[PDB]
Amino acid sequence: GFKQDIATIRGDLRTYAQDIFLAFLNKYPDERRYFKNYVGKSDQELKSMAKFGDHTEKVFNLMMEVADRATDCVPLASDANTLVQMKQHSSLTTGNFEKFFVALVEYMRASGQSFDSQSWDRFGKNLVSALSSAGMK
Ligand code: HEM
Ligand SMILES: Oc1c(Cl)cc(Cl)cc1Cl
Repeated sequence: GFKQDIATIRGDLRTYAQDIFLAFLNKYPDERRYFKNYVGKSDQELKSMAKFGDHTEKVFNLMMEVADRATDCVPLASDANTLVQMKQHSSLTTGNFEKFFVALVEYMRASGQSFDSQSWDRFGKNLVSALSSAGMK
C-alpha cells in the first residue's frame, strides 16, 4: 500500500526521483521552462549535473516526508503551506502540481511493481486541494 510505497521509493530515492522527474518533463515539455539549466539536455546528460541529482533527491525527500505525515492520503495543512511559501514555487499554480501527479501515477502504473497507484492519485488530489486552500492560484 501507500506506506510500503514510501519505503520502496525511499530505498532507492535518487533513482526513483530522477526517473519520475524525467517522466514529468518528458510528458509535459513546457514545464522544463521553469528549470533553465535543464534546457537542451537528454535524460542521460541530466544524470551527471550535480544540481540535477541533488535537486531531485531533495524534492522527493520532502514529498516523502509530506506523504509519511499524511493520514489516509490527506496531507497536513502545514505541509501544503510550506510548499506554497517556498520562493522556488512563487510562479506556480495548482495545475503544475496536477501535472506532476499525473506523471507520477502514470509512472507507477507502467512500472512492473505493485505501487498503490490509486492512493498516490488520491494523495495528489488531496495535496492540490490543500495547496489551493493555502492560497496557491
Ligand atoms: C509535491 C511536489 C513538490 C515538492 C515536494 C517540491 C519540493 C521542492 C524542493 C524541496 C525544492 C528545493 C530543492 C533544492 O533547493 O535543492 C524545490 C525546488 C523547485 N521546485 Fe519544487 N516541489 C514540488 C513540485 C514542483 C512543481 C510541480 C514544480 C514545477 C512544475 C516545481 C518547481 C520547482 C523549481 C523551479 C524549483 C527550483 C529549482 C532550482 O533550484 O533551480 N516544484 N521543490
Ligand atoms: O522537481 C520535480 C520533480 Cl523532482 C519531480 C517531478 Cl514529477 C516534478 C517536479 Cl517539478
